[PDB]
Amino acid sequence: LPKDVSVAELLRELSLTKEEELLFLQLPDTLPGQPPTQDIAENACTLADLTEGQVGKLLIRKSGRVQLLLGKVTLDVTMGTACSFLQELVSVGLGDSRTGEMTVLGHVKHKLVCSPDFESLLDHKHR
Amino acid sequence: RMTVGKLIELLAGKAGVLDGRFHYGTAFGGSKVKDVCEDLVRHGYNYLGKDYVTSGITGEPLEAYIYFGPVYYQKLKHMVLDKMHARARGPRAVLTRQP
Amino acid sequence: ETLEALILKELSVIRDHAGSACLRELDKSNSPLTMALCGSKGSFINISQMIACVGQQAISGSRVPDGFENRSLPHFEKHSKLPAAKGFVANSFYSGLTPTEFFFHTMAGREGLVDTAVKTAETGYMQRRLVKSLEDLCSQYDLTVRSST
Amino acid sequence: APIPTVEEKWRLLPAFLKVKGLVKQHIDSFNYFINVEIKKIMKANEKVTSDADPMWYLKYLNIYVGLPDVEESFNVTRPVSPHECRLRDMTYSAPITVDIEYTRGSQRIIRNALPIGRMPIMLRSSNCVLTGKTPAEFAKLNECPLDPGGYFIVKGVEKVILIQEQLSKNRIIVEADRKGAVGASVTSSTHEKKSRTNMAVKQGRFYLRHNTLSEDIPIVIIFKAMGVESDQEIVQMIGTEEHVMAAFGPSLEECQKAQIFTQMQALKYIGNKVRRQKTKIEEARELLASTILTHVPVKEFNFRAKCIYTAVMVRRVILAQGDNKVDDRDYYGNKRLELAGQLLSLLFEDLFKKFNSEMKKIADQVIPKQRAAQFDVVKHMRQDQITNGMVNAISTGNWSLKRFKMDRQGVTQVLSRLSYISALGMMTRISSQFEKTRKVSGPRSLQPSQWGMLCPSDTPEGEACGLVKNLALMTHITTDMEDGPIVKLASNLGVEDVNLLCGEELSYPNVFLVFLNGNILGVIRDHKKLVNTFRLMRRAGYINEFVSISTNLTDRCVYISSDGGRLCRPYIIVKKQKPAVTNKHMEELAQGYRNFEDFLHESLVEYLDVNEENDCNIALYEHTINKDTTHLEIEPFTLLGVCAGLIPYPHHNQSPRNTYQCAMGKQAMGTIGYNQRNRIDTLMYLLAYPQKPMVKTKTIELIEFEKLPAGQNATVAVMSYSGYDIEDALVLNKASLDRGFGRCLVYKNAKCTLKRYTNQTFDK
Amino acid sequence: DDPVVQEIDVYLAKSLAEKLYLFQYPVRPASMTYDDIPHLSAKIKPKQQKVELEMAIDTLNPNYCRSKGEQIALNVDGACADETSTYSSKLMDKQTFCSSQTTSNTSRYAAALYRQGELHLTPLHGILQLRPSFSYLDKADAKHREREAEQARQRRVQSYEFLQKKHAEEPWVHLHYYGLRDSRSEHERQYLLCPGSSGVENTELVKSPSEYLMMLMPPSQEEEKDKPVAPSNVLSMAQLRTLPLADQIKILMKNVKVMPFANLMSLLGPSIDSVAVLRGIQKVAMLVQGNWVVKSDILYPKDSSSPHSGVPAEVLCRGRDFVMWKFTQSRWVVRKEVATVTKLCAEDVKDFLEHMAVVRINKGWEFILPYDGEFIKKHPDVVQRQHMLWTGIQAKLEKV
Amino acid sequence: PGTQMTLKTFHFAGVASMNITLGVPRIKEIINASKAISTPIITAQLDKDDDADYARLVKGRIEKTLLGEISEYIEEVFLPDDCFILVKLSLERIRLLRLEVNAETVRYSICTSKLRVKPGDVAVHGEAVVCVTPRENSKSSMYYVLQFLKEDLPKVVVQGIPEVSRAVIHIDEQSGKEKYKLLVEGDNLRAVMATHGVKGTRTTSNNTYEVEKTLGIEAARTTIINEIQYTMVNHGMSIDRRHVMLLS
Amino acid sequence: ADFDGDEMNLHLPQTEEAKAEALVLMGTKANLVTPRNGEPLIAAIQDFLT
Amino acid sequence: MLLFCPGCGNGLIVEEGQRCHRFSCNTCPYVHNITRKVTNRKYPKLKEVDDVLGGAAAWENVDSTAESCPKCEHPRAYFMQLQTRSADEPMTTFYKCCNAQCGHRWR
RNA sequence: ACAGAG
DNA sequence: TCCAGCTCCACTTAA
DNA sequence: TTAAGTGGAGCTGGATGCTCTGT
Ligand SMILES: [Zn+2]
Ligand SMILES: [Zn+2]
Repeated sequence: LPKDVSVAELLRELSLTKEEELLFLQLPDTLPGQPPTQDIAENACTLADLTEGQVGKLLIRKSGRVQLLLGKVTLDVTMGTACSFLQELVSVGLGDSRTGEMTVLGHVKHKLVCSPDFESLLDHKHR
Repeated sequence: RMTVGKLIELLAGKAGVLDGRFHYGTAFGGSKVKDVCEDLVRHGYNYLGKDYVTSGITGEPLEAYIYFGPVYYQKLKHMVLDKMHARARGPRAVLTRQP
Repeated sequence: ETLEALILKELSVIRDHAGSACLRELDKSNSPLTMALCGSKGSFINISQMIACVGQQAISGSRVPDGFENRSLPHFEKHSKLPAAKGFVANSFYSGLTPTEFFFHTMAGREGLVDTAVKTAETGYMQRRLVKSLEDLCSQYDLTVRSST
Repeated sequence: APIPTVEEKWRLLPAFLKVKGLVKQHIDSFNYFINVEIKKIMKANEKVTSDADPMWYLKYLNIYVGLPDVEESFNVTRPVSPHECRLRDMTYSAPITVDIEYTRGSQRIIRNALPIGRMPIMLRSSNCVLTGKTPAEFAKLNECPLDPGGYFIVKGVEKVILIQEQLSKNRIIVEADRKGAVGASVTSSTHEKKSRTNMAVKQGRFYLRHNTLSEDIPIVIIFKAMGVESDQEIVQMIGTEEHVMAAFGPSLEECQKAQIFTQMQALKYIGNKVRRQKTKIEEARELLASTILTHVPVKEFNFRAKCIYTAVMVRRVILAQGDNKVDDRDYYGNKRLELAGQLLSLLFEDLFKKFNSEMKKIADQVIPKQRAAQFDVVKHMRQDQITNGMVNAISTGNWSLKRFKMDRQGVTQVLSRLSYISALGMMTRISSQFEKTRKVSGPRSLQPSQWGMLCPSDTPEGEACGLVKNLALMTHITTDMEDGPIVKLASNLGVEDVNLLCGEELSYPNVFLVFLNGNILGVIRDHKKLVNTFRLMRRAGYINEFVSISTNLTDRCVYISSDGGRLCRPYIIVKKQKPAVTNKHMEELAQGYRNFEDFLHESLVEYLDVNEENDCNIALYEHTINKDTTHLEIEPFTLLGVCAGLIPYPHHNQSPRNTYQCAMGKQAMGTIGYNQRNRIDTLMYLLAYPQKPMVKTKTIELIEFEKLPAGQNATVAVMSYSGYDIEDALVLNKASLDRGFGRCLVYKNAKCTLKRYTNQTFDK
Repeated sequence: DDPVVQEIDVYLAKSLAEKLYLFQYPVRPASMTYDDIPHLSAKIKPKQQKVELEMAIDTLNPNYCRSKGEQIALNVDGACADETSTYSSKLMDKQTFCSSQTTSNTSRYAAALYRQGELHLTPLHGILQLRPSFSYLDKADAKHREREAEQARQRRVQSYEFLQKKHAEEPWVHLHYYGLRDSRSEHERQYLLCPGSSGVENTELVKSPSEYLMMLMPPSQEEEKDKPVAPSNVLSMAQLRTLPLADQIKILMKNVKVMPFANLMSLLGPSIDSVAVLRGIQKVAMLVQGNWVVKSDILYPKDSSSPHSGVPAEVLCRGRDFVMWKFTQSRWVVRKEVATVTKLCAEDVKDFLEHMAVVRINKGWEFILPYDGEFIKKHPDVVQRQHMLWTGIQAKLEKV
Repeated sequence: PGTQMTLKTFHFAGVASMNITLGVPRIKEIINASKAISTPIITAQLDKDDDADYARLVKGRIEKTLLGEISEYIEEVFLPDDCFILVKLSLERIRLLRLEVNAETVRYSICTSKLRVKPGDVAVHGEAVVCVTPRENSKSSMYYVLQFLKEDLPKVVVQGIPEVSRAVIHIDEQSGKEKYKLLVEGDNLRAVMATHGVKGTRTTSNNTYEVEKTLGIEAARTTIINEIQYTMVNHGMSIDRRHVMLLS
Repeated sequence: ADFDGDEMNLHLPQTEEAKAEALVLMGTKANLVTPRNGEPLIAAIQDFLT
Repeated sequence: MLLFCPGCGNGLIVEEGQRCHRFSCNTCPYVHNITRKVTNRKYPKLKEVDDVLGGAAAWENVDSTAESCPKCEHPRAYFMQLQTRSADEPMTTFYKCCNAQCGHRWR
């Protein structure tokens, strides 16, 4: 079989089929933020440090380029390794001291990889 | 042996001593034969370095023209004085009674 | 393999025809030509090689093997089977070899140096065995060849 | 139209020789030893503790190497120059001083400068008295400005540690056995252990072999012992093509014959095979975690990262049977070069551990026996273990370090002084690994991978032919990099952790592995974007410039190498058929506005490496530049080395002739240096009236051979005269010899020692 | 390439950020799903996350060889004991699944519930691989085995015996399992969304590209132990932060013995204080024949040794300054034997000159660069006081 | 002369194939009298040498062909009542290569040295098909030994001589005649002397051990003479025959 | 031999019987032809052929 | 061919039961009854045919009203089609013409 | 024990 | 680094 | 059924050029 591309993946889930689907995406090790009042040192910034709301915008361009604009900076998005084993997205909640609930929310089919556009970051101010 | 570089070194050097130059012999470059040929004829020598040579034994001239020039020559450490050896009879080993 | 034998055919024809062209324009009293004719030193290959065209440089009887991935040196394109990419020196020793041609000629030269360095151990043991086996054999007065026993 | 030329491009070579190459490689290894690696050895051994009577401990805080000093009769000490050491037959050495924290009942007594030994200081290094002097001040020291250094003086003889050529550890060799089977191996040298492990196909089924196993064992049992128990997940890793499965098929059918279906059963099986130096389960589980494939890390006995590696090995054996792509050991990307500082680092680590263990032994004897006084180890710090360990190893040249099973011999040679070129020539030699075991005719050949790194012509003629080799004029040997930002960058360039996926992805065509020094760091799709971006990050100085990155498309790996010992060479960067180096830059170089390191920062020049010029397309000359060219060669005469650089017009000569001059030119009489009259040597030859060559290379001007030349210009008539010149014999002129042509001096030594004995008696 | 299609808003939810796990089954294909299979238990340790599951396999379907199922159950369990027993019935009822942990950190992984026109991210607390366990064969052997038959320093942490006992301290948590068909799955799936406005400008993520690049690629050394005062020829084209600007001229002028005026604006750029700085430059270079010339004190203080071979010589800076003074009055140094007048070596004079000039036949040296204009900068008064100051330097020479 | 032999190349017995050891390793191979050597050649003269159609027949009687080389597929078949391995012969390719094999002969190529398979277990249901019903090996194996046969059954030899790796036809260039000799790279001289259509009285071998075992000591004696003299002449050395005579 | 710094050995037979065996059997005039193919080895060389 | 158990993922073996042949696991009760014909074809590599047809072989593919060859425009030429590898390859067509004062080979 | 020479 | 003898062990015939 | 003679596979021990010239 051939390989799909991220412009085609997002087009199938918008026009051809209105059904919701769980992506699984990998972000860079540091996002372009500051941990808000978290008592620090310029430490790494992760999605666990930020607060709910809009975080960015996702742009599809002509010629299949896809960008994740996540601040002033734009991160590039590409398709990850095509897994074909079963993957399940599950909640685990320890609602009590010794017992709780496990709930299966759905299957995961596609992986996205987000990476910084190092050429654009460097073409601003070479060294 | 096809050491054509010795034949050019003799020619480039000769054109060099006659006008106070060091001609370069760098690999994949260096001074070309066409340039040094024109230096020799300007100083009155033959462009390919061959000269009219007279025999020192007989005084009559030689038929062939002889190639003449300065070639760098280096003396090697191997000298016959440090290598001539002779034994008539002499000292012998202790275990086997042979020289 | 069929392509290698056609290429080697073309490249041999170049050396031989350029070789037979230099020897027709050399005059008599050309000193290499005198030494080649009387056989005292050299040969018509050597004359043709330093005047007209150095040959195909051959290592173990073949064109230069790939010492990088699918090419001989990084200066040529991959999979290219052209003459100069595999060791054809179009220059003579008068015109001077180019950097890649000089390298291939040095490769072909070292296989003769390395053969001489090997040839001592490769042969001296062989001759020692032969002598120990054969030394007792003497031709006798009754016109026979007998061992010591 | 022709492509224009920048004719000043050759100037990059003098600017390069100011800092790198031309015995500088020797100096920049010894400096790295004494300024950082001596601290790492101390840091790994910073504490010693007697087993008997605990809570008493000696601690090492810091270590210093100091400046050269002589110790004299009435304990006076004074600084010494290299030439005084040559004359008096003593060793040119600086005291190792260490500071210690230790217990005398009071649990913190300190010493700030304890001398524990003496270190031979290599000439022109950072601690030698010669470094940074002016030529008028060399004259006070009786030293020659042109003398290369890079050598030791031990007991008055000049000794050179030769460059040793080695194989790269932590790399999967795939090669044929004697019997024609195909197998694989990986010599897994770490700082704690070196070991070899093999993959064999002795009956059509895959067995792993190691010296700690009494018999080689089926690979499916090793997979099960590492906790990948399902046969499916094993075959997913090995590969999912039908012929790869058919090849691996008879190995599943072996493990199913035994009762090995569980991790505990597999570990029990390995336990009953281990040679004995808990029994069955832990002598197996520890062995897989620590000794088999020991360069691959397992963190908390998670074997996932080792399973992926041993699957990569088996797949390469399978795909090497169908076509015989066995690898060649002769490719120089695989070869590594070990210099002065990396050998001495091993020797000093051995000596320092023997020093601590001898001192521990002293503590264990006296503390539970002798006296109530809480003894101080300072009285037992006998220096002789360090000093005589260093000086005997350098003098004798045998480096028998039983800690790492190493028994090299012939590591050092006396520096030759037959001529100036004989000394500078020896400083660039590369001894090989085989060392004339038998006539192989395989590594003796000139491999094309030696292009620009090692000299084509400068090799001995004799039994050493092709095994002793010399560096080219423009080559650099890397040191070991910090290795930190390479991982942090790579994990942002879209690499995915190999733990997040099953085996099957490794058999996809669009998935390439990334290796760093033989460790797998992940998998990546779109390797071209990775390789290009990594090179950009190198050119702009965020990644260190000696880190090479290259692709193998046949076996689908991207390799990133950051280890020291690999030959680098500079090239000009070319983009869209134009060289980056413009005429403007070269005029700025001559005037002093920039130096060679500014050519690296501005992405005008970059260092390629023998694995990376496999990918690149390199133009020799500007007129050879085509559409797909990446680099341009700076100066092509630097393919030749130092000794071959004397030959005028070597490209007009048949190749064996150049090799012979490279031997003869080391033996020519000449001038050793400016100190040659204040120099007492075993044997010295000098020419009375030397002259400089009338035809000369540019290499002659770089090494300054025309300052102390070796030869005379002879007026040669090329003719046949008198018949006494039939076979290479040459007729000389009597009047020329009388006037001084070829007049030479031979200097010889004679030395006598008068000693004072143990009894109070003396020679007289 | 304009964004002609699907400008998609991206939103972030935290309501499940400490709850959400990715389970994956390396040996089970994406089409065979455990959605039908009844699950009997779920066990977790919430720290050192190690999930275990037990799934029931039926026996009335044809794919179960009951003859073999009776045998394997009889191997594992003693024939009639049933106080503790893996399988309650006489057959193998259950399959147990045991987890392996993929990665220690999961901070960079997010699940993304796509809806039309919008994407909703949610952090993952864990990523686990679930594999079918073969522990029942090990226990079947154990119940076959029993029927048949002031210390020194220690490193417990690096041993499997100690490490397993540490993981035994965490008590098992039991969980009720609600599969994908159950309404609780359709309920809790809404907590992957976040309630918020369609357009919000984010307070965070305000950093610039150059701040972001420096954050993901941190500088190697926070501060170096030595300080470079720069006698060593460091990079003149690199505007070193800790070096003052005026010192970058000093190191440059030691390199570039003569240079034009206008190159200073070309090398510094117009952001320098290009009017006051001449009181710095006057101390290190002075303008001679339309160009700058390096001052004497930069090259040699008064105890330097000879820089060349041959006969040693002592430093004498006025033996240089007189030469550059002669270039200020005359067109050039124009005569054959100035080395006799100034007494020092020809090997000094002809070497010193060689860094500023090129030789023509007999008439000394040629000044290497053309006569640019002095009056490019605005300063009128320096044109006369330069003659006053060079009169003093001449008067110094007039002592010797 | 061994020191004069530069270990030259450009030697292939005139056929641009069938590489041979020559020089010092060939002399070393002769005087060691080892029972096996690298690159053995048997030269077979054909009696009806007139045309190529006769050469290709008897070439196919000596050159090894495997069962897999003449079968267009091999398939496992699992049925509810039995399971077997089936081989369909490509009888078009048989008819071109001029081999004397069919389904009834392939039954005789199998049953020899192949895990004691029974003659009954092999059936010849049509002129193009064979079926091998697997049986339990009953020794260090599982009945699932079909996976052994599926990689082993193609490599069984149906026709020719097992020791012959390859054979080639060689052509003369003289104007007077044109005849084809057959060059055999293999190590069974007796078998090649006994196939129909090889002139057995005029075939020879490099290997002195084969010639001794087949033709006796006096033919081996001549082969030492012929082979040393052949190696010396190629490197342009010359020795009087009386020296190689005494050595032999 | 090739006169490029080559060295050769000399032995002086110490016996009358060893002179005769050296002179009659090993003399150069008795050894103008090689034993191998019977071809002359002591003959003219370069500058004696030219 | 390798087939693996949906339960535990060990390798299946073929065995015989009381009504059918079964794929069976060695470590769990799972069995799969072979109800219908199942097959696996190897398709191995055949011999070269290049030097087998040259030199007046026994070809037979010529038929009445066959096309003339394109150069000579006479039917004095043979033509054939053969598989060069295994029979899943689409057959290639090739032809050779032999006439007086005319030798050629075409595709 | 290493380097040379032929 | 390459190569002959010596000994152990499966594999048919034969009584 | 087994006594025995002979195949095939792994272990073991042997060998690998001639000299001077120096440290
Ligand atoms: Zn199963
Ligand atoms: Zn025709």
